[PDB]
Amino acid sequence: SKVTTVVATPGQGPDRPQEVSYTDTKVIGNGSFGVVYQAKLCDSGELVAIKKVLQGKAFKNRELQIMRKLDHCNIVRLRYFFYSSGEKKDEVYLNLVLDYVPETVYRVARHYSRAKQTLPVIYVKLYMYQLFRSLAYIHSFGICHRDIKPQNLLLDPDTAVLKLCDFGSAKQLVRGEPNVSYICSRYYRAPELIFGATDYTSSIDVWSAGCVLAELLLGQPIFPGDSGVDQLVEIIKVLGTPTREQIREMNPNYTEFKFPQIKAHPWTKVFRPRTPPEAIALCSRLLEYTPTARLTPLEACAHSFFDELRDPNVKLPNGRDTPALFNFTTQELSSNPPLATILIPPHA
Amino acid sequence: SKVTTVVATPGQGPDRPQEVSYTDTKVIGNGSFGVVYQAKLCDSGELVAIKKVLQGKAFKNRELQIMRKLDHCNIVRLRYFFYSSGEKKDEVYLNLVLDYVPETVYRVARHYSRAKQTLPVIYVKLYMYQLFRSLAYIHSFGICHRDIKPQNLLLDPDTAVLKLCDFGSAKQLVRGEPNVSYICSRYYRAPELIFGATDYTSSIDVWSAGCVLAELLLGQPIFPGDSGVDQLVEIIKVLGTPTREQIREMNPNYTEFKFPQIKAHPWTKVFRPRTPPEAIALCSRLLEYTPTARLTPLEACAHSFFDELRDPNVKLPNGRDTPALFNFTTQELSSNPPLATILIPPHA
Ligand SMILES: O=C1Nc2cc(Br)ccc2/C1=C1/Nc2ccccc2/C1=N\O
Ligand SMILES: O=C1Nc2cc(Br)ccc2/C1=C1/Nc2ccccc2/C1=N\O
Ligand SMILES: [Cl-]
Ligand SMILES: [Cl-]
Ligand SMILES: [Co+2]
Ligand SMILES: [Co+2]
Repeated sequence: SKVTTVVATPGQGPDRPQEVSYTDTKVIGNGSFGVVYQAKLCDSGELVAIKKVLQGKAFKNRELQIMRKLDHCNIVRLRYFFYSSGEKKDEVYLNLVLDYVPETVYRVARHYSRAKQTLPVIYVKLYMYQLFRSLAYIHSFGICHRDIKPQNLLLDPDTAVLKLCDFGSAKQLVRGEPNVSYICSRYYRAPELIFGATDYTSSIDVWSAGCVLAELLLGQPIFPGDSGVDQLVEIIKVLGTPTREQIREMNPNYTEFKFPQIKAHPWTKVFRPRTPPEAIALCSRLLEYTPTARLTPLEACAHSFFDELRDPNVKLPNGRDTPALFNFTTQELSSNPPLATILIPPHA
Repeated sequence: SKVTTVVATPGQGPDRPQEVSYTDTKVIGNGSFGVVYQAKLCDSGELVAIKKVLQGKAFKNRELQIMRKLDHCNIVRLRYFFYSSGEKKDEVYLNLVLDYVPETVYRVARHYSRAKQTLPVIYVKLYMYQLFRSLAYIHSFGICHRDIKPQNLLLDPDTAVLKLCDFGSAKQLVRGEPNVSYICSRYYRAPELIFGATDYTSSIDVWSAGCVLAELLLGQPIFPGDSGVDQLVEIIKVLGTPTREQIREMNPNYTEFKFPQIKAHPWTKVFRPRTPPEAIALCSRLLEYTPTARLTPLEACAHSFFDELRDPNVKLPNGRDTPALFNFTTQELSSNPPLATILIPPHA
C-alpha cells in the first residue's frame, strides 16, 4: 500500500528516537487490546507485526511496560514502539512493532484437525516444551500471562520455534492484592478462575498450558462448556469431584453449588489409544485442582514426556536441527538448580 | 427400538403411581444435568421428551421441585417422572417425561443464518413476546432461570408457540443469600455475572433475553468474546464505559481493571439498516448496566415493539391464527395491574 514514516523508540536498550518507515500493511489479528497488522520495514525488507491499541496517555500501558522488560528466545521480541493519532481529537494510539512469525499453534492445530489427523507427537513435545520454558521465564519476574491459549502461541513451521505473545492481560501478581477473575479464554480457565477466585497465582498459566497440551493430543478443546457450570462438569468428569479441601484451595470464599454424579474417571479413557503414556502423565500433573500441586513450568520441561527432545540424535521431521532448548542461562535455572541435571543433557 | 415400561408419577396433580410404556427412544440433547431423548408413548402414540439425570437420592432434585410447581402455556409441561437404575450399583437416575416440541429458536436461527437471511420480524416479535411472558411467570414465583439461551427456547414452527425449558440451573433467589456467578451460557451472561456478582437478581434473565433478541436481529451473538474481559469490551463498545456508580450496582466488591477506550456507541449503527426502530429501542431498554434499570419482563411484553401482535388482524405468515398471547390470568398481571390496559387489547 502506502509508505508510512514515524519516529520510533527501540523496545529494549537505550531510549534513542529513530526514524522508521514501513509499508505493505494488512490486518492479521484482532483483540480487546487492539489490532495487529503485518508490515514490511522499507529499508531492510523485513516483515514485522504492528499491534495498535488505543492509549489513554493519562495512564501507562502495562503491555508495553512488561514487553520492555522481557528478552528470551521463546517470547516474541518488541522492536520499537511509537504513538500516532486518529481521525478524532484526543485519540492517541500506542503501536508496538514486534517480530513477525508466520504461524500460530491455533492454526497448525486447526489445519491438522481439518485434515482429520493429529499433530505429530514430536511437534507436540517441541511446542509444549518451549511454551513451558517461556512460562518459567516470565514467572521468574513474577509475571503471570493470564491469557495462555493456542492463538497466542506463535510458530515458525520451518524452524519449529515457538514464541509466546500478546501480553495484553499479563500482570505482575502480588500476594495480598486481588486480581480480576474474568481474564483468560474460556476453554483455558483454571478451576479457581471459574470459581471466582481473586487471589489466584501464576499457576493459572500452567492449568492453561495443560489445556493446550491436552487439546493438541485430542484434536479439540478438552474442557468445552457454555457455562462455567458445564466446564466444571467436564473437569469433574476427568479429575473426579473436588474434596471440600480442594474447593477451598481454589477459592476461599466460594458459595456452594449442586453438581454431583460421576467421579475419578479414566485419564487414559480420555485420549485416543495410540496416545503416549507420558503425554497423559504430564497432563495429570498439569490439570490438578489444587493449584500448588501442579507441576511448575520448569519441572514440566524436565518431565519424561520431553525426553526425546534431549536425545542426542533428534532431528525435526524435515531433517533440520531442533531449535534452542538447552541453552539455559544460570539465571533461568536458579529457581530450582537441581533440574539442571535433567534439563541440560550430557552432551552439553 | 424396544418397549420400556415403568411406574411413573404425574408431574402435576395427585401423586398416583401409574404404569407407563414408551418406545422409539433416540437421543436429542445433552447437558451438564443429563441427557434428553425423544420417545413415543405406546398406547397414545404421542411423542414426548425424556430427560435423564443422575440422581443422588440423598438430595432432592431442584429441577423436579421447580417443574412440579409451574404451569403456564409458555413453559414446557412435565407429564410424569420416575426413577430407574444403571449397569452399576448405587447409581439411580431421575427421568422427567415432558412434552416434546419439534424445534428450538437456536436451530430456527441457525437455519436462517445459514440461508444468509434474517428471521422475519413477525417471528421475532412472537418468540420474544412469549419468552418474556414466561419469564414474568417464573419470576413471580421468585424463580430465576439462570440459563436463558436459544437452545432452551422450544418452538413449534407451525403454531408459532414458544416454550421455556431446561430448569437445570434455575433457582429461587432470596435476598441476602449468595448465588454462584458461574451459571449461564457465555454469550448471555449479564455484566454483573461477568464481574463476579453473587448477589444478583432475576434481572439477569432479562439481560439474557435481551441478548437473544439482539442475536435474532443480527444473525449472530451480539456479545461474543473468549474471555470475560473481551465480552466486557464488546458490551462497552455498545453501551459506553460503566460509571463507577454502575460498576458498583453490578458487583459491590469488585476489584478494579484496566479497560478504557471508546464509549457511548451508536445503538443504531449496531444492526442492519432495515432493523425496526422499536426493536432497537427494546434492546436498549433490556441491555442496561444497572440491573434495576432494565425493563421488567411484563413491561417488555407491553413494549411498542410488540404492538403488531396486539393488532386485531394479525395472522401468522402461513395464514393461521397467532398463538395465545392475551389470555393473562389476574394472578399473572397482579405484579403491575396498570399494564393490563396495554397487555389485553380492546377486542378482549
Ligand atoms: O507474527 C506475529 N507477531 C505478533 C506479536 C504479537 Br504481541 C501479537 C501477534 C503477532 C503475530 C501474528 N502472526 C500471525 C500469523 C498468522 C495469523 C495471526 C498472526 C499473529 N497475530 O494475531
Ligand atoms: O421437545 C422437547 N421438550 C424438552 C424439555 C426439556 Br426440560 C428439554 C428439552 C426438550 C425438547 C427438545 N426438543 C428438541 C427438538 C430438536 C432439537 C432439540 C430438542 C430438545 N431438547 O434438547
Ligand atoms: Cl540448545
Ligand atoms: Cl389470546
Ligand atoms: Co485478547
Ligand atoms: Co446445561
